[PDB]
Amino acid sequence: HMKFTVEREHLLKPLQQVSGPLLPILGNLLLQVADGTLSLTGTDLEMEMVARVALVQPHEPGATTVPARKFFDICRGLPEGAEIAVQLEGERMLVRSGRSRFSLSTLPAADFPNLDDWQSEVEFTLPQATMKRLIEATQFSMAHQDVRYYLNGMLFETEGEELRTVATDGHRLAVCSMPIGQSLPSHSVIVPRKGVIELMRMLDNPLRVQIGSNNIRAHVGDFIFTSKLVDGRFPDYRRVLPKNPDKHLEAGCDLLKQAFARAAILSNEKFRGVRLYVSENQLKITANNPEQEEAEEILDVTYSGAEMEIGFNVSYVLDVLNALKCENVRMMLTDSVSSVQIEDAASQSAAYVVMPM
Amino acid sequence: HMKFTVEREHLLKPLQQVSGPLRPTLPILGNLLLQVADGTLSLTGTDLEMEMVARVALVQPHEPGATTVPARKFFDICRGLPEGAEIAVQLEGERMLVRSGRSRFSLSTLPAADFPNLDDWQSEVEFTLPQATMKRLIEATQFSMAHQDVRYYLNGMLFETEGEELRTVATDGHRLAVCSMPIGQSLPSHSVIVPRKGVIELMRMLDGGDNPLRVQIGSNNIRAHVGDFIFTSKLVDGRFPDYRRVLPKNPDKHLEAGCDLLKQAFARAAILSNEKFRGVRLYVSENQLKITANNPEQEEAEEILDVTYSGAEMEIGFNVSYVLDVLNALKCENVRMMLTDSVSSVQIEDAASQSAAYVVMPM
Amino acid sequence: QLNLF
Amino acid sequence: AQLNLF
Repeated sequence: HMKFTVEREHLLKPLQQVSGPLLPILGNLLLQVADGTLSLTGTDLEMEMVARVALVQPHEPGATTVPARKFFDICRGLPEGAEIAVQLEGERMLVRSGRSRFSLSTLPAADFPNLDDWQSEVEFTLPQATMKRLIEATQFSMAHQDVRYYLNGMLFETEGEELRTVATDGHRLAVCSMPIGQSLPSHSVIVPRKGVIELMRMLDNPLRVQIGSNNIRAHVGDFIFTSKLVDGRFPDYRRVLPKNPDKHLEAGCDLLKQAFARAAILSNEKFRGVRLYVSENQLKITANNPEQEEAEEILDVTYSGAEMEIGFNVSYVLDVLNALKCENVRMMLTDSVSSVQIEDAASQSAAYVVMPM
Repeated sequence: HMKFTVEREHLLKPLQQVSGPLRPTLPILGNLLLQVADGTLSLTGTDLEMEMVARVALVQPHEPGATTVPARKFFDICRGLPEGAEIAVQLEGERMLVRSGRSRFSLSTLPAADFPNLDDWQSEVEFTLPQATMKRLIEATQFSMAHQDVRYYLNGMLFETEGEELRTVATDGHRLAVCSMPIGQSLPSHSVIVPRKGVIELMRMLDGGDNPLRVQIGSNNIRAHVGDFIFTSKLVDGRFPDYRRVLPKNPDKHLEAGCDLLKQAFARAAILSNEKFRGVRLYVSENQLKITANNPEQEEAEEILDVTYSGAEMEIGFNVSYVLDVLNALKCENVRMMLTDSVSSVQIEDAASQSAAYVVMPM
Repeated sequence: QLNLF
Repeated sequence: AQLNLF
């Protein structure tokens, strides 16, 4: 029955990737030798990650499941360049290399959880860098463990020739759109928070994406990731974007980040409120706490609108600025009770909307 | 009232060092004591058990006085400021105003008179030694300290001066580490126990450069000076175990093997040992070591290694973590196992050096 | 901290 | 399982 012999460095990166998503069967990896190929699959029932390793040595077809973390740690603990020999034998898999011998327990491959067949309704390819940019630009705005399950995920929207990602936790929002070269149908789904984290780590140049009505799949090199989609209806970003900001402020991304990072130190540990005074070519950031401590930062910026005060959760601001790895930032204000739009001054690819305190 | 103006890079390293003992409980303990006197700023942090004092020469106009300020806020402020920033401090009200460029901060204070004070004590033993020696002595044994044993005395490290050697010992009852190093001076016989936190802060004051370490040890305290930094700790009360007496009485069986090969053998076997108990089994035979491990899952691993051994055959079990710990600490090429029988402890050493011995008890 | 909508 | 010294 199942047998293969492979170099350790052939297995390390795949075993690692498919272990990402991790009942006892769920702690196991499905192993499948077929057609001169080993397949490794890991699953949490919501999503699954499949890796393929070409087998250039004698092998025999078959399948079993083995504990993921013990199998990885064994192959990782083995010396650089080792030949790992695997074979199934009743209720145990045997892994052998030099005078190192291991006997792992198995669970039947028939028992291993399957994600049901589904149909792709939307298909496109795009470079990995673009999938990264889209996820990096908005991931941080996802709600963590909100009862609004539809917020514990990321919207993926295809519109015209653009793929767009949206993320919000109700208090702040991030939207990023990137051009992809093929006219696409209108389609809008929510990928769960975990799937977004997993799909992000498989980027590590073309990714092929397939999207059904309750499923998303990403093919990347020798990896196939698939996830359930989150049920429900995501908020419309067109509708959170400030209606028409009249007041535009420009400043250095780093100088602004650092002013805020310093003010943040003496803001409320709970609420993290800082105050912004905008005036002709100047931003005053202030913070105070229950200790009666206070910080005050004055910056030169480019602004000529009217004067206004506005408060913010400084962490929301720092998050945005940390994600905008750029030179100058654009703050788009309206009034002291309305949200602000923040953008890279040189690029409209990504917008950020943060609600005031 | 206190005033000083200083470059940021003058304050970074000191603020960092004295913030060591700093979860939050008793507000004054989250504060640093600041003292301008005699052209010098002193910064003191404390947890009541230990304290660390840093001195900064003041080359700019200053005025004497003292106050306390939150340590972490004051550090984060100075760390947050740009390179080369001038940091101007003053007092008005019960606050401390810190100013650099157009960045302005107002910190709350607590009176300096309220700041906790480790009582005066007398040095009875004094020596210097290189920082690299203090490091080696701590790194070689730190890991054998007991975690939170009700024998308070095992939750610490023995520091023993004898003849021309400083020695450290550490044990949790099951395993033991002893390291001795020469320091070029004739010393009196003395033994003290430095607490867990004291060993951490002290290992952490070792910047790893040239300044030698000046130690002073008293009846219930210890102090180390390096540069313009001064660490002081209470000692743990009680009587530490005698290492002379744990060391196997006379091992007859000596085994040599590669440190890395033996480590990786055990690390691999460890994967399929009992998660709770972590038992592995050793079978020594002429020039060979078999390591095996099994678990409730009926899984097993087996590693065979070539070694240098010609004694009698024997089986012996070990907590594999204790073994791995020792081997991780012995950053060397070949190891020496010194066995007696299956019910007796083993002594492990670097094969090239007798500076450090390790005794681990069998399962 | 206020919610959108 | 694992004995103390002494």
